[PDB]
Amino acid sequence: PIVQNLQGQMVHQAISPRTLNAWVKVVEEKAFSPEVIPMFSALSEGATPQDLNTMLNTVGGHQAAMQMLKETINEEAAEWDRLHPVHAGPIAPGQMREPRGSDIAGTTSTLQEQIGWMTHNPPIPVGEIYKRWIILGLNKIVRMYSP
Amino acid sequence: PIVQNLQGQMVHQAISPRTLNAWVKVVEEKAFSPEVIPMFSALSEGATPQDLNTMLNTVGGHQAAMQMLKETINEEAAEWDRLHPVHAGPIAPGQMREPRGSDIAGTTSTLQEQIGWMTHNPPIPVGEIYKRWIILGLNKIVRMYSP
Amino acid sequence: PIVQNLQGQMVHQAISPRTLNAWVKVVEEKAFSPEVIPMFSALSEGATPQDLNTMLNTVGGHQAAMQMLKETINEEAAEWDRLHPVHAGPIAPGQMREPRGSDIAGTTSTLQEQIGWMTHNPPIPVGEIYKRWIILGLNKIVRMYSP
Amino acid sequence: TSILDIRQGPKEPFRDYVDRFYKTLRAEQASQEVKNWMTETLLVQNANPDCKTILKALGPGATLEEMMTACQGV
Amino acid sequence: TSILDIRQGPKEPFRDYVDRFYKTLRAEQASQEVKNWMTETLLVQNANPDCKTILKALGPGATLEEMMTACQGV
Amino acid sequence: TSILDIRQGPKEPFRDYVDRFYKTLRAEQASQEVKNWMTETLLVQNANPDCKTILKALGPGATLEEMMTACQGV
Repeated sequence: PIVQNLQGQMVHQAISPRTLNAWVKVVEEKAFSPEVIPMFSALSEGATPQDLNTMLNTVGGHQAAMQMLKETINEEAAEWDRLHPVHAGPIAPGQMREPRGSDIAGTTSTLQEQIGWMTHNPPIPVGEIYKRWIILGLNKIVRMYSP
Repeated sequence: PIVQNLQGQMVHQAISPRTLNAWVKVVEEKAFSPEVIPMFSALSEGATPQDLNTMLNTVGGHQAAMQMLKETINEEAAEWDRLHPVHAGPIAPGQMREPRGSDIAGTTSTLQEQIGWMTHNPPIPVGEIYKRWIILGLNKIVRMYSP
Repeated sequence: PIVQNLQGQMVHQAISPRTLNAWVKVVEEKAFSPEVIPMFSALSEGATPQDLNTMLNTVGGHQAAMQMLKETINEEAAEWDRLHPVHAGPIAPGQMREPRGSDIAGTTSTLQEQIGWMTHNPPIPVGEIYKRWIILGLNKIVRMYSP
Repeated sequence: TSILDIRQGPKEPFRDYVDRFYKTLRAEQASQEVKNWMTETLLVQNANPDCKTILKALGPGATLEEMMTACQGV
Repeated sequence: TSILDIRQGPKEPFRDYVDRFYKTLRAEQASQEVKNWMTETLLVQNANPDCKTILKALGPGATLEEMMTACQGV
Repeated sequence: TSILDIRQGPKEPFRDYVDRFYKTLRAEQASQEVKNWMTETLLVQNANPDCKTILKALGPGATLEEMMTACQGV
């Protein structure tokens, strides 16, 4: 995640193993139950896309759901690209590039790039955009997996 | 929560997973028992409204009680709005807006707004107002759930 | 509790959940056994009255004993008020007020007030006065609950 | 399971049923106004005859602690 | 369960009853003066005849360690 | 249980009895001098005849390892 250091700057720090394991354990115990979404939300505080793929990729089991989510993440990403067209002409030397759906999904962007966008002024909340897609896709799952 | 940093300022820091889990475990084990209220009170030390909705939303089970509480929180909030009318004329550029019942419930306010009110001079104790509503609603529950 | 910070001042910090739970677990396991008193004493190091009511209020079970203790705490408090009369004339602007039995019991005092008395120069050990009442009342219990 | 499929047993305490209701209501995502409509309507409708009878005597304006204490012996 | 429904068994130790009393008293939220009234009154009143007899001999002014040691053999 | 009620069984090892004694002595709060008096006195007095006999042969001045090894076969 990207956290504020004592000095008063935003720097990246790694997520903790008993945080990781707590994510694992939630999924083990409460599967598709709604409490998973606030839980997720708390444990995703200050998290990167990269950390969010890590959390999704580290799941075991419920592979039908994991595929449905993936496909929702790509749909929501396809929709990001649709709604926000690429911008006019070449990229400025003085500036950094606008993200695509796949940069938001973490796929085409690097960590330093993910830190550029979030730490820069104005900052862009690429975590929160992926977060809604995850929560939206979580609703899809919850609604389906209701019996 | 909003905690004091080493430098000597009040800054927000996230609540811990084994704190979260301790909240979960209390509810699992002691359900509606009175010891839940001091317990709550300790674990709510320095907590935001936002963190208090997180704690309430992360409950599983006892949904009749959870609904009774919600409805108590809204009643107590409706009562906040009644007792404290909105103030005269437009909001000053030099000042920040007075809260409503829904800002106290965390609903209409943002975190930075919740930090503005609490950290500012004079500070306003929107946690402690929600806390009484929670404790009051906890009495309602305890009294009902006595057999 | 009120602890010394790195900077070299005495500041309040909250007590830890696995400290709380360790207090709970002691009581669960060893009930009225004498080892409870040194144990208490260690876990009450640097503790406030407020934290001491928190610890007493968070007990479950042994309610006859909990009532006997309460009543001992009030007796010892009544005795504090008896032995130490209120002082001559109005309270000085330059000074802070002397405690009563109920301020020692934490009841009539606020936290900032409890920090004023302990951190100020000379400091007054209102924790240690309540601590003796707790230990004294612990002797009463231990002696009774011997079979 | 759908919200319409939530019903109270002939021997099931109302309480256990109300818990089931706000759990399933917890998985409905509809506007609050619709969910208010569901609350006053569907809950009583799928309640058992013995309690249903009881709840009809509370009249309208009733709140959950009073409903929950009203159908306790049933 | 209501505080009036708290009573001592014919074979139940007082001690186990006094624990039940301050647990239920712990779920009453009334003014302290009323709760003092409940203490001196209801506790003895719902105490069993054998201990009740014992407690009448302690007279008034009695405290919990002395009541608790007084009804121990009963 | 009172300290006077602590006694050694007819088949109970002394050792198990001495443990019981300093546990109950651990719940006595009396002056050290009185507790010394209790140590030399009550321990032997409520000890069983077979070990009691043994302990009389150790004489006075004896310490706990020597008492504890003295009544081991008993």
